[PDB]
Amino acid sequence: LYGLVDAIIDSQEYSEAFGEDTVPYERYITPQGLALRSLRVGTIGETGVP
Amino acid sequence: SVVTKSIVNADAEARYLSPGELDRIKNFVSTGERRLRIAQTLTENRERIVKQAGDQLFQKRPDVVSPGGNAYGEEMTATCLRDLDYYLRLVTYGIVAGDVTPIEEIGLVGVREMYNSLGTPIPAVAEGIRAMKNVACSLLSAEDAAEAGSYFDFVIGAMQ
Amino acid sequence: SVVTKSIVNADAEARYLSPGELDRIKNFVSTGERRLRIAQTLTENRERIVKQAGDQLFQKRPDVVSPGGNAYGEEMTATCLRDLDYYLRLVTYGIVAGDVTPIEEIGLVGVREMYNSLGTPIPAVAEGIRAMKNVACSLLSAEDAAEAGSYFDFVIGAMQ
Amino acid sequence: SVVTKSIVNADAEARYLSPGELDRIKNFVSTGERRLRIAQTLTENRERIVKQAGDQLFQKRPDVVSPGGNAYGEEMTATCLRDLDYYLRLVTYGIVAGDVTPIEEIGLVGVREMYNSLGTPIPAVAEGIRAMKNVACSLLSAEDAAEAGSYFDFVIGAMQ
Amino acid sequence: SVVTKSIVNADAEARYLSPGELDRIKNFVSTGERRLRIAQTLTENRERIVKQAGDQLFQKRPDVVSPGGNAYGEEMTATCLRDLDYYLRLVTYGIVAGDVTPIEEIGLVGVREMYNSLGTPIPAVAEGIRAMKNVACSLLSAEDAAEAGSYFDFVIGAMQ
Amino acid sequence: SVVTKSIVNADAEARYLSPGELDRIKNFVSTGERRLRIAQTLTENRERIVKQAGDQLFQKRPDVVSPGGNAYGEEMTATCLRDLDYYLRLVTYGIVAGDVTPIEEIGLVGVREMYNSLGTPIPAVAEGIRAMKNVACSLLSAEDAAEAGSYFDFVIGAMQ
Amino acid sequence: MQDAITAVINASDVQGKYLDTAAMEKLKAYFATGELRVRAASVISANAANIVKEAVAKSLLYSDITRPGGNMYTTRRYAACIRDLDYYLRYATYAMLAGDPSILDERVLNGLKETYNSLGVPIAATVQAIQAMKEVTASLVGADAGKEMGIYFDYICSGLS
Amino acid sequence: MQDAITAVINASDVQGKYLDTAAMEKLKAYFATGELRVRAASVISANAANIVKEAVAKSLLYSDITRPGGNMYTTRRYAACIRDLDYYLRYATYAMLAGDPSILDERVLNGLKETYNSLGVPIAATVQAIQAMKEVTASLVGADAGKEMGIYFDYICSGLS
Amino acid sequence: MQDAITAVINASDVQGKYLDTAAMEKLKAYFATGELRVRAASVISANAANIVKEAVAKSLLYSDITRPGGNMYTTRRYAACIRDLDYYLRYATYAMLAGDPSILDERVLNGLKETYNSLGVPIAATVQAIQAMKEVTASLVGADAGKEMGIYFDYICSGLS
Amino acid sequence: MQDAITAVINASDVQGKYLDTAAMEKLKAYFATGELRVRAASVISANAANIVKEAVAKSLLYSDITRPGGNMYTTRRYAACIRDLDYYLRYATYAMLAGDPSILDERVLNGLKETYNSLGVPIAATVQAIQAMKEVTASLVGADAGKEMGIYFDYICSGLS
Amino acid sequence: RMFKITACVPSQTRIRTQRELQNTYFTKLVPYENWFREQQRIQKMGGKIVKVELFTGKPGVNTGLA
Amino acid sequence: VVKASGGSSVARPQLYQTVPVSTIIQAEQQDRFLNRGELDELAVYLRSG
Amino acid sequence: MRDAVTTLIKNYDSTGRYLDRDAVDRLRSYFNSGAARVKAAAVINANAAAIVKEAASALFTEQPELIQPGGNAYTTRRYATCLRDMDYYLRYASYAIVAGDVDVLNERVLEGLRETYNSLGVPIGPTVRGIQIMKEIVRDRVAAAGIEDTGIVEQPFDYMCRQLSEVNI
Ligand SMILES: *[C@H](C)[C@H]1/C(=C/c2[nH]c(/C=C3N=C(/C=C4\NC(=O)C(CC)=C4C)C(C)=C\3CCC(=O)O)c(CCC(=O)O)c2C)NC(=O)[C@@H]1C
Ligand SMILES: *[C@H](C)[C@H]1/C(=C/c2[nH]c(/C=C3N=C(/C=C4\NC(=O)C(CC)=C4C)C(C)=C\3CCC(=O)O)c(CCC(=O)O)c2C)NC(=O)[C@@H]1C
Ligand SMILES: *[C@H](C)[C@H]1/C(=C/c2[nH]c(/C=C3N=C(/C=C4\NC(=O)C(CC)=C4C)C(C)=C\3CCC(=O)O)c(CCC(=O)O)c2C)NC(=O)[C@@H]1C
Ligand SMILES: *[C@H](C)[C@H]1/C(=C/c2[nH]c(/C=C3N=C(/C=C4\NC(=O)C(CC)=C4C)C(C)=C\3CCC(=O)O)c(CCC(=O)O)c2C)NC(=O)[C@@H]1C
Ligand SMILES: *[C@H](C)[C@H]1/C(=C/c2[nH]c(/C=C3N=C(/C=C4\NC(=O)C(CC)=C4C)C(C)=C\3CCC(=O)O)c(CCC(=O)O)c2C)NC(=O)[C@@H]1C
Ligand SMILES: *[C@H](C)[C@H]1/C(=C/c2[nH]c(/C=C3N=C(/C=C4\NC(=O)C(CC)=C4C)C(C)=C\3CCC(=O)O)c(CCC(=O)O)c2C)NC(=O)[C@@H]1C
Repeated sequence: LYGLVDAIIDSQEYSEAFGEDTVPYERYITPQGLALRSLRVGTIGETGVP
Repeated sequence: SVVTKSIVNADAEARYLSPGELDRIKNFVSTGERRLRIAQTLTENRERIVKQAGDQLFQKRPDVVSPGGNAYGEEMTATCLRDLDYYLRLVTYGIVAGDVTPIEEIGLVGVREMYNSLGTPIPAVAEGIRAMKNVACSLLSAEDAAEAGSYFDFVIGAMQ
Repeated sequence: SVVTKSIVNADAEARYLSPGELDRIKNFVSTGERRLRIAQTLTENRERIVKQAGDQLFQKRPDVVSPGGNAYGEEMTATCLRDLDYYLRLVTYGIVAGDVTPIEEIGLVGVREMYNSLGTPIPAVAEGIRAMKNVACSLLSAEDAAEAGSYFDFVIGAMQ
Repeated sequence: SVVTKSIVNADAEARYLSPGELDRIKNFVSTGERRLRIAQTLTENRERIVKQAGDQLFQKRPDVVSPGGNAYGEEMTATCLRDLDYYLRLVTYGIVAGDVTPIEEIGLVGVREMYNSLGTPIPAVAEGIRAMKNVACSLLSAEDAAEAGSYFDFVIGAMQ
Repeated sequence: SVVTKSIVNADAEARYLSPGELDRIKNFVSTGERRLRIAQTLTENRERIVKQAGDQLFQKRPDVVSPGGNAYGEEMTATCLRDLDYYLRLVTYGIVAGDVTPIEEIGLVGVREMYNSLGTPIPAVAEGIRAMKNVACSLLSAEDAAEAGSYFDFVIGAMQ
Repeated sequence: SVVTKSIVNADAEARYLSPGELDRIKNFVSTGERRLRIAQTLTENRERIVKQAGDQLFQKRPDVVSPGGNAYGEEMTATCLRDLDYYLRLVTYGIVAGDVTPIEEIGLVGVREMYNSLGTPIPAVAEGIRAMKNVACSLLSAEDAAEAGSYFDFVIGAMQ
Repeated sequence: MQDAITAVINASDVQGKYLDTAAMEKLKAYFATGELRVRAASVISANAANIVKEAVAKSLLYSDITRPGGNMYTTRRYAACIRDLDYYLRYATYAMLAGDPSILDERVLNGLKETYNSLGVPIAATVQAIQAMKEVTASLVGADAGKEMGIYFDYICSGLS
Repeated sequence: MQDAITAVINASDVQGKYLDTAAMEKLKAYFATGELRVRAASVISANAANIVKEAVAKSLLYSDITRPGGNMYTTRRYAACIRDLDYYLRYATYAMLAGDPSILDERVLNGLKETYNSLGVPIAATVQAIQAMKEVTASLVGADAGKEMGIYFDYICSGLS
Repeated sequence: MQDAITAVINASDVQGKYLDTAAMEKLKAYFATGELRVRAASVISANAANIVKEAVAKSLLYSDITRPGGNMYTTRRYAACIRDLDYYLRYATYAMLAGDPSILDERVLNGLKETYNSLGVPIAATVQAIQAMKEVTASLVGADAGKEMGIYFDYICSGLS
Repeated sequence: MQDAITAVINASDVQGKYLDTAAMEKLKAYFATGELRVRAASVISANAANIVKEAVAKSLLYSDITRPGGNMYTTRRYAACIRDLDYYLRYATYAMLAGDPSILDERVLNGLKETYNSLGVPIAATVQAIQAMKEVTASLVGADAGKEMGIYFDYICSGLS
Repeated sequence: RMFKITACVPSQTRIRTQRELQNTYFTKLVPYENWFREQQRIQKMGGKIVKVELFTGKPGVNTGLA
Repeated sequence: VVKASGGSSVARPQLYQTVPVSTIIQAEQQDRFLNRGELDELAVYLRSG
Repeated sequence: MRDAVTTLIKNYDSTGRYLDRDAVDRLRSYFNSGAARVKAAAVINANAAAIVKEAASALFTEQPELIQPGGNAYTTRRYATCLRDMDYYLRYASYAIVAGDVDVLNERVLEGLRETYNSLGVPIGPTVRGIQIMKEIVRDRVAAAGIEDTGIVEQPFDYMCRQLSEVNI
């Protein structure tokens, strides 16, 4: 775990996004995570048919 | 347990169990007989331990049994004694395991959150467990009481 | 030492030493006499162990002393025996300490890298240390040798 | 291929293949006929290359063919010669592809782990490929041999 | 329930509920208040019903409660009474549901297997439920008793 | 297609394609050029075919485009003509294929369901397709038109 | 399936307690709702085809779903989609009668999301379509039972999501 | 991303044998088509913005999609749509250079249907716009390359549908 | 992550009972076998690389699996396979120390079959190799401890198969 | 499914060697215990019902498992639980007769955790019951057969764990 | 052993509004193990640390230094 | 691009039949403890051997 | 299950396009080569047994380990099943040569093949080599029969080999 954690946090992507001053934040989601959030009644709105 | 804590550290470091950790497990499996004997005495005397320690808790902290206190009334006092019984059961588990992690997993993690929600005063509960330690020390031999007292001490320290 | 490792680990969590770690250092204190005795007898036989185990290493692996082997020439054979002696010195340090922290820091971290730069075969070193383990076990008392074998096992496991 | 290596490094930056990369592919496809000839010659002479290079490797590093080495006996020695054949084949694939990508993915990734877990001296493997490079220089024209030598050099570079 | 029975059958036929079945559930909802009243009186007098009917069961078949019978001794005879209490509770569930469905799930499936393996005589169990049916008939009005009689009858028929 | 029908039947047999089946598809690929020409005449003249078939539909069945009808309106009549266009496109697919299964896959499996949902007279749709057949037969020669009529008439038969 | 009666009795059965007076109040409420529910079920039963027709018109038709390559294109797939919408209507009406969404969970929702994602069915269009069915059904069966049908329609939407 | 050359050498490697003369024939064929492939890639790269501009104008602009509620309405969504058209063009060009649809399968089409169906993107319209890009690209690179760029564009459309 | 001691106390905890005398007997059994378990664990630690090497030689080398086209053929695949065998042996050793295959459940077998089926790894060949590792381990640690290691290797095989 | 003879023959067959003397010794041991195995199997067949009765009474009965909501509460669940104990006894008898655990792995342990985890069946309680069955069976069949049947009961216990 | 160093890291010119003073001048505590990564970051910045010190009293112990 | 079919679980076909397996196999498939006569048939084989 | 004609129709239908001149050109190519494809499939069907026998013997001489006791074809039970797999490949490949499209191979042969072989223990690499050996034998036979373009006959076998093989990039 310690090696994997340092690999992730030392990765070029952690420095490119989140830098070394920023708390990490959710930058991407898989499409079935967007399915859960965004297609419940109340969040779908008009998304899906004209 | 000692075995599970050693495995957890080794697992998180991708390491066949180190010789020192193996030695710790060796000592623990040998002392097993004494561990189980100590647990047997404590569970056999659980009624006496809880009763005497509960008297001590109420005597040392009258406010908990005074009106406006958490354990006011027979039923509330009964639940307080049941909590003391729970913690004794956890201490017996910890003694057998040789590690405090069974106590931590069951009843010690988030204890501040739970008791703060219930309205119970955490330091007063710690007083009760301290009283249980005194009663158990009287019921145990000196060599036994030192080991069992350490588990009581962790409980009161985490719940301090 | 075990105490030093335990204190550092507790410092990281900002916790006073837990009951289990207190027990571990208590046992280290208790077994100190046996630790010093084991170190003294192995130190008495330090030259004998290294030399005869080196003979066993060469006997098992003829390629070590064959042309193209790193230990070619009397001077290089001396260097190989010296490496065996270095690890025995570290093992006695570790037995005294009760912890592998000395063994790790002095002579195990980066052993693959150092020997790769030198051209030495680490697997051949592993066989040599295995021979040292058997020789030291024979010279050491059988009950004590069981504990010492675990630390030799750690060294050979790290080699790869 | 040089095509996929260009595409991959451009895909990373999310660009259409830049004019320099397109020019590189243009040159590679134009000289593909020469590349196929070079691989044809090495393929035709593969038996001689492996035999001569194997003899040279064993002569320079007799320890591997001595007892206690990876290749002792005709069974193990035959498998070592087959591995040398493998790497010749991968070099032919590399010449035709125009990049080290076939070499890398098929047989340079995890070489340390595989051969270490087989009990084989990786520096000796590197020298074996060096011997094959010399034999290939004999069997190729000077301008062609320089290009094929690059792929042999990449194999030895990852090996050692 | 009547609702579940209709919906299960119609779902298997892939058909919106037939007009007659819709009328059937309409009648069930009108009759529901009477069903709830019947359950209310039986559950309010549950202690009377179980106690006196259990006395009748043991009186009618003393061999069952004699030494060597399944309900031999204070503990076992108490559990037999508890089984009678269980079946009264299930009968109240059936009365409210308006169909045997709840009783034919919670009990009455594999009762032969459970009891026959348990050692008990299932005809004797049936006699006990018959006694409960008689007591319930005394506690119920004539038309109300007929429906509750139907559910008790289903239980005893399953027992036989 | 003829080829897929032959392959499917042969595969169900679990025997290689029969010589007779092979000769049948030899005929199919021989007449492919004629099939492609017939398809291209219909495709290139699709605009005129649809418009004249629309005139015949909206005069032979004036009710459907009258007020209250399915096609009443500047846009509703446009969608109806699009449907005629859809079926002409399917017919060209079938003419190329030599079988009606492309037509039947893309339409005519559930046309009754779809049009019953959309509240359309499927006899009127059938008469529209018959108008398409009449218009197309005059854009083809008599020998060719007989082939086209087969694919225009399977559609109408399915429309009923 | 558990209807409201079966759910109440099974909840009591798990504890081991006879039907309590509070549980009796739950059952009495279901019996009170029984008439309006049965009436609404008959309304949907006769007007089922019209509900699907109106909903497919309101949402699904004349969109990218029915244009070539849109998944509802082809008469086979248009027939399949109206079949699925009638599945939802039938099971939603079952749920209105029973009073509990366990029919939806058991017979519809479990596994449907995986099959739909495997077949490529657009899931947003399905949710919009069944919400359109809710609007039509509210009109036909009236607001009071339209309140009720909405609970189960929303259950299906959430399960598919 | 397997190209023609990487695929040929991989197949020979799986069999284990050195490169055969027949494999050399296949490799020679790909080398022969290298000139048209590289030339077309250069043309596409230079004119990429214009390819997409013409395709958007031909198919998507001044329709319902680009008008309120159409999924290309919001400025965010318009920019995202043109970015997606750039995706398809770029990876089709990669595929043409490689001579292999593996890059399309591996990076472009994997879960594309699921992402689009989750976002609410009309997949029918995306197919039509990719066809418009196919026609514009065919004009720009000529019949030689347009035939091949056609097969890779149609690969995308078949998967996306 | 339950060892035998933790499992015994956890069952007692769920029931809400202080440790029973029968539970004490089970704990005594674990403590009784502890010495042989620890000794075998240290032996496996010393011979960890050799156990895997011997198992690969005994079951996988000079076979279809490692010859070209066999899924262990390429060097990256060989390194991956021995890494997995190392993983199996390490978690089997953890399981022997703990006395419980729960670690194998949580840390190895909770998704392993799906990953192997997806990757294309031959389950039967891996099972052969794990069985060979059982034989080698039994020889190295002694037969008495070999029976204990055998049950955990069998647990891996049952879950993987 | 493999009996000990099948396993021995197949191992020899893969190696290609004729049946070696060590293999003969393994087979001879199986044949020698044949009378004991058959005798014990008949004892199991006669006393199987009471073996289950005693084991359930020993551990599962008068416990939280039989309390309401305890997962052997319902009469359905009780009947099924005693059936499953019958299954374990029956397949343990098969495993003893064959002399190899392959019956257990092929038929009993290739769906056991899936079924029990899906149903919610408490694995710990089943393990206690099977251990109790082992003790009762050992008493009825004697020590020699108690050892043999015991290893197969242990196989099922560890597999369930 | 953690080494504390003060570095006037060369201006990255990455600040528009925002703020760059904190990045421009840095006083930090760096583990000796992680000091190599810190030096690499200083190379990217372009400015060497003006002052470098180590908290631990002695630089090297061959054994049990930890 | 060739999508799979469910999941591959190791399948063990029976290379050959023997009397032990055959008797046990039929008993298992008819869900009955090895019938006394069939048990005696296996015992004939086992007393032999 | 799609022929070349059915495949072109399927693509165009999904896109809603009347068959244009490009579609007609590719359809014409299939129709023109259809006669040669029929002759080639007839050759394979006529010599189907002989091709299987020759390919099997060549494969086992190339890879003796299969026939040895360790291999999967060792006993005659597996030898029969292995020959049947060779027959499967030739039969479906002849179907694919008639069809002119490898969708037949994809849908009925290759899908699930790796799962089945991993579960049964069948080695995939030798099977790929056996398919290749069939490819060379078949190409020789059709070339002798007079089919000038053997690209039609080799490509289905090549597709089977590529899908059945791993990546080995
Ligand atoms: C014309 C001859 C008759 C007629 C038809 C009519 N149809 C519609 C609407 C639709 N028709 C279809 C048909 C198809 N979908 C397919 O995939 C195929 C096969 C490729 C076919 C034939 C569809 C999907 C619709 C819905 C709208 C859409 O396309 O999205 C209408 C309009 C109906 C309305 O009120 O909405 C009409 C009028 N009407 C006539 O009068 C003729 C007899
Ligand atoms: C006017 C100040 C300048 C200008 C603009 C111009 N715009 C277009 C075409 C389009 N503009 C949009 C813009 C939006 N879509 C949105 O959703 C929003 C936010 C709500 C905006 C601002 C779009 C989508 C189009 C495409 C056409 C369409 O709407 O379908 C044009 C026409 C360009 C053409 O060639 O088609 C013009 C001329 N032109 C000027 O000279 C001004 C500087
Ligand atoms: C030769 C230069 C050295 C050497 C080698 C040696 N190799 C083996 C056995 C194997 N080698 C491999 C290697 C590869 N597999 C690959 O796919 C590739 C790239 C395409 C490579 C390089 C493998 C897989 C094996 C074993 C299995 C097999 O059948 O191939 C051995 C035998 C090991 C043993 O103990 O059995 C040896 C000895 N030996 C030397 O002395 C040289 C320095
Ligand atoms: C070895 C006996 C057999 C074999 C295996 C093989 N495995 C992989 C790759 C992976 N293996 C795993 C397995 C695990 N992940 C875990 O977390 C655990 C528990 C600790 C296990 C066992 C995983 C996740 C991978 C994926 C990594 C990846 O990206 O590959 C390969 C590599 C496949 C490849 O193409 O690179 C192989 C070859 N192969 C054999 O031939 C043996 C029979
Ligand atoms: C009484 C009329 C007869 C009788 C019964 C008897 N039963 C038991 C023990 C048990 N009975 C049950 C029954 C049920 N469990 C259920 O879930 C349900 C449905 C809700 C029923 C009816 C169970 C589970 C037990 C086991 C103990 C337990 O409850 O955990 C006994 C005791 C048996 C023993 O010796 O162990 C008896 C005696 N006995 C009679 O004589 C009557 C004819
Ligand atoms: C008894 C010790 C514990 C227990 C068991 C329990 N089991 C079930 C149901 C099933 N059990 C199985 C298991 C098997 N099926 C087999 O064919 C074999 C041999 C090859 C086994 C071991 C299966 C498949 C089921 C479900 C299907 C069925 O009902 O038969 C239940 C029922 C759960 C339910 O309500 O659906 C129970 C209760 N219960 C306990 O409390 C014990 C700890």
